[PDB]
Amino acid sequence: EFEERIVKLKRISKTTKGGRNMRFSVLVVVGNRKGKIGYGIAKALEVPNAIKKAIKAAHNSLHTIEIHKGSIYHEVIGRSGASRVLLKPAPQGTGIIAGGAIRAIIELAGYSDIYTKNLGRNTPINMIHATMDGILKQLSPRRVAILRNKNLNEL
RNA sequence: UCUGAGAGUUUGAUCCUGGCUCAGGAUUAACGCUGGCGGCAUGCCUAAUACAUGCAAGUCGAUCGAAAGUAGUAAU
Ligand SMILES: [Mg+2]
Ligand SMILES: [Mg+2]
Ligand SMILES: [Mg+2]
Repeated sequence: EFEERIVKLKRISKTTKGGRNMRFSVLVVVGNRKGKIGYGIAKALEVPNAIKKAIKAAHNSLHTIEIHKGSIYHEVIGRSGASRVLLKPAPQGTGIIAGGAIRAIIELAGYSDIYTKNLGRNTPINMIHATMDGILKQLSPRRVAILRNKNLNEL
């Protein structure tokens, strides 16, 4: 049940020797709402073929996501170009306080409570890039234990 | 135990810098349309401009002389 939601449908065009070749570009986010989420951008002469190719690309590149108590473990800033997205842990109940492309990514990943603010640009591809970068740099409290030789997070 | 939502807009199309505008609240508010009632609260932001008229700090005869009024033949 990998649900998918369009996050942007732009109208790109090149110029030839007379006229304008117009192709639709779609940005689809696919997520199983259990820890797997990917993004795919595709271009085609028509929306249906563009959507099919974008979903195919998105399903080809699926990253693995870990959730802690339904939220994000530690506050993180994802950077991608000039877009910086701040994610902050939230108590169980606030809901997803995100909006736009980031909100779509968080819902499709599985996370519930999440504090976000877009501190940079409003271009959907870079915000999604920043969101995925922020979520992928996250450190579990068990990897640092193997690293720092602590006691499975114990004080 | 706190705790943050974005979008539109330069270009044939894209990214960035960057300004403008909008989605939310708020007031000692005014205007247009309309208009039934009740519980709370507010009500010259301007000319510290000029003001009719009527009210807004008096009280004690158990401090004191006198006066006045009513009863009383008078004293009282
Ligand atoms: Mg020619
Ligand atoms: Mg234009
Ligand atoms: Mg507004």
